[PDB]
Amino acid sequence: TNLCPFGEVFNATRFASVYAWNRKRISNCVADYSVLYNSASFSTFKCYGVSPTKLNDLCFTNVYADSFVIRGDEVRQIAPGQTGKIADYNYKLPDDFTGCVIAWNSNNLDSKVGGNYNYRYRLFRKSNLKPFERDISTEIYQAGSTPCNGVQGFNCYFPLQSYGFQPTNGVGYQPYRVVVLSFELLHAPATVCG
Amino acid sequence: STIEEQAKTFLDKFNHEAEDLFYQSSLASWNYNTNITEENVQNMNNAGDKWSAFLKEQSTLAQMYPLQEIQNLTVKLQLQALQQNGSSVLSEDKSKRLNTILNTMSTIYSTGKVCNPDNPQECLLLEPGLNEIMANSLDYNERLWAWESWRSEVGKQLRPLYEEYVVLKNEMARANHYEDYGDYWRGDYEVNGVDGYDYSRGQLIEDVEHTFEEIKPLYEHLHAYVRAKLMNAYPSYISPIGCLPAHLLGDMWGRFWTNLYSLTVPFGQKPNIDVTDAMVDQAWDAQRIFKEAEKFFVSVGLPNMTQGFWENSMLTDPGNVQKAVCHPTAWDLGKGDFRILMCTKVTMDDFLTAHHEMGHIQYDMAYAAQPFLLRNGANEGFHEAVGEIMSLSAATPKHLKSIGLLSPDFQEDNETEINFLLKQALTIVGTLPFTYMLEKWRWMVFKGEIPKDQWMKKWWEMKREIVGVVEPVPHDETYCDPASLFHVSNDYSFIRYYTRTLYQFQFQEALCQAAKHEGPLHKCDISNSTEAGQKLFNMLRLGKSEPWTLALENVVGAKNMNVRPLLNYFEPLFTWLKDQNKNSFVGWSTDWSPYAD
Ligand SMILES: *[C@@H]1O[C@H](CO)[C@@H](O)[C@H](O)[C@H]1NC(C)=O
Ligand SMILES: *[C@@H]1O[C@H](CO)[C@@H](O)[C@H](O)[C@H]1NC(C)=O
Ligand SMILES: *[C@@H]1O[C@H](CO)[C@@H](O)[C@H](O)[C@H]1NC(C)=O
Ligand SMILES: *[C@@H]1O[C@H](CO)[C@@H](O)[C@H](O)[C@H]1NC(C)=O
Ligand SMILES: *[C@@H]1O[C@H](CO)[C@@H](O)[C@H](O)[C@H]1NC(C)=O
Ligand SMILES: [Zn+2]
Repeated sequence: TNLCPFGEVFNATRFASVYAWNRKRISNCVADYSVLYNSASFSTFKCYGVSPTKLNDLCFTNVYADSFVIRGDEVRQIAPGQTGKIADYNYKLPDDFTGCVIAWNSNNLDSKVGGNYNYRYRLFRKSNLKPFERDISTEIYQAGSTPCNGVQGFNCYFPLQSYGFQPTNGVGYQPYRVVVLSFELLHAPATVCG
Repeated sequence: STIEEQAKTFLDKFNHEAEDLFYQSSLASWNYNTNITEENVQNMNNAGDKWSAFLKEQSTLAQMYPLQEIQNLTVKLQLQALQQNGSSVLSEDKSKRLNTILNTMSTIYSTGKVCNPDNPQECLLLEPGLNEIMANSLDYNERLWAWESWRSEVGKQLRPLYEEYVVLKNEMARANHYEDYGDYWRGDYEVNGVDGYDYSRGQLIEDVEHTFEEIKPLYEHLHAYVRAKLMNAYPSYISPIGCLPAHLLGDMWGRFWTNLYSLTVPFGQKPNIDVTDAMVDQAWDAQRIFKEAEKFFVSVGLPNMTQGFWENSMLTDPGNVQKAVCHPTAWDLGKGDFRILMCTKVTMDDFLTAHHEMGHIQYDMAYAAQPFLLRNGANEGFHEAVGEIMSLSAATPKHLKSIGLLSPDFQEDNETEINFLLKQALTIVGTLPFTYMLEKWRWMVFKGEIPKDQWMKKWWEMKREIVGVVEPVPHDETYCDPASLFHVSNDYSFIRYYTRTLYQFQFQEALCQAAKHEGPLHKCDISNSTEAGQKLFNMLRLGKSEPWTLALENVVGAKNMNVRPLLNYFEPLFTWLKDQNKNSFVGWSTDWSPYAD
């Protein structure tokens, strides 16, 4: 007799940076997805592999809530079969991804005068991220064959870069808090339904 | 693995580090311009040095990566503008001497005042004081008083400073592997790396000298008419077969002849087109003005203003609370932020200027997707020219009747078009010989073809021959006349204003032909035509990422800069002037001077 706590996922005051992107397991509850869709407070709400009217009545054993903060024009990089910095080097959805994507405008909160530098993203990595992989390593990127030895310099870069958010930025720039929901069916019985 | 991978990695690191600092530096200048306080000065000083030290720090690392081993052109162009080290190549001692002379001439220009001998306690600056006297005064001596006094005081101060300025800028370009410093300004039009589009730095001089030969048939008859009309107002002080006096040209330097339109108007009894009295009765304000301007760029297909634009932009003078500079400037701060700073008054001129400052914004929003170093005009003359073709669209009687400003029954005829073109002929055509003259003078000074003692001697030989303007009083070698001008002493290359003219009419003939216009070009309007906007938007988004010779071929269908649209635009005027000038002498001789009797 409990509602799935999406209240603390969406209305939380602080999310993770895109490399720090936080996973929260949701199970043994009953979720109402209609209040999400019928709210009409969300800028971009899209589902893949399942219709929003179908998932209202249906039963999935595992629901993962992946929340993070990215730039407006980079929201379209979250989807199956996409490229770019956020897709390859930060957060990667598989091509078979069955979940939904939620984005709303955070400009009234995250961005502050003079910029908020605590939100960061990984600009360089030696290879592309395999689906659903969190790598928090701060290790210096190596561009050439010159040994870095953990100090910046010529052809050695620090991979974590921060997004400046100033409330006066253009709308595409302005921060969106993206929450990616994943859905699977496994050998365990489904405790979550409509 | 190769230098190519390292370069793409460096230039990616450089882009995301630049947006943060460059936005800081521009926003600080914004808070300086809108609100002028001593507190905002340090904010602009700190944010200005942080960006100055950033490009100075990156240029040291950028020269490591040789341009020889990179086949990719778009990557190769990004390092090209980045690896040029500018003034840093000079020694640390001469480095401060350069900025000192630059900062000294800037203060002498702004704080330079003239003082009458009659009452030495009262004095006048150039702006507004001398600029208003030259325009509105019909007296010969009063116009001469402001002409001689301004170049007398300011000319003596800037000349010993300018002679050292020439030696300093040369040793900068000679270490950059340029033949002179004049080549460094011409290096903006340089194009290499593409077969058949290569455009050499020196080809510009051969091309400009060629394009200016065909304007003389238009300008000489434009001069013969102005000399004929002002001759009645100054019978003794203007010779009919001689050059015009310098101070009778309508302002201080004779740059714009617009001020002569009052006396030189072809037809006095025909009503002039002005939307001023129509707007006041309709009681429009600054809000509705740009909404009509935003409505314009939607009709051609270009995207409209952002929501954050109207909120963050200051479109009017915010009363007496804070002082601000009213010089219109289109600000691109990066990160999708775009702002227009203007002091809004109700006039036909501001509405025509409204499209201009918004024209740049339409151009900046187009290439905003390009990487940072590639964000700019394709050349230094397109960015200003794109804003000019928009003002030409709002000045046509068709567009003014579209939004309801001018009465629908306004009756066009032969006498209305000639009156309108001559205003555009004074501004657009009148400034071409002066611009080509100023650039040709600098280019011979920096190259070394003119010894230091012949500067003032060679100057007024170019005044008389090229532009047909003679000095009212002779100047010895103690005065420097050109140094008193804004662009001369402020270190800004002035060739921009010549090219934007040749480009704006090519766009005008290319875009109107895409709109399937019928009849003369000066009646054209690009409103409601989606074909014109799409053809123009192809260049707008490219920026400098492609050579300007390639991007120009898309819009106008031509690889070379040509004046043929210009003579086609004024063709109605040129046919009318030849009939009016049959009884007047065409041409001028350089032997006559007002001080030789
Ligand atoms: C967040 O708070 C608002 C305000 O009451 C509420 O309408 C919304 O449902 C909350 N979020 C969730 C996921 O319930
Ligand atoms: C302008 O700046 C001054 C001091 O820097 C400040 O007192 C004033 O409030 C500012 N004006 C506005 C409109 O912010
Ligand atoms: C140069 O590199 C950019 C980005 O890596 C790429 O988009 C472009 O196609 C490349 N140009 C050539 C000629 O390979
Ligand atoms: C600008 O255009 C978009 C779509 O073309 C529209 O949604 C928006 O309302 C327009 N701006 C204004 C202020 O109406
Ligand atoms: C453009 O089209 C609109 C709507 O048809 C019309 O009101 C306006 O007068 C037109 N403007 C021109 C210049 O044709
Ligand atoms: Zn402009």
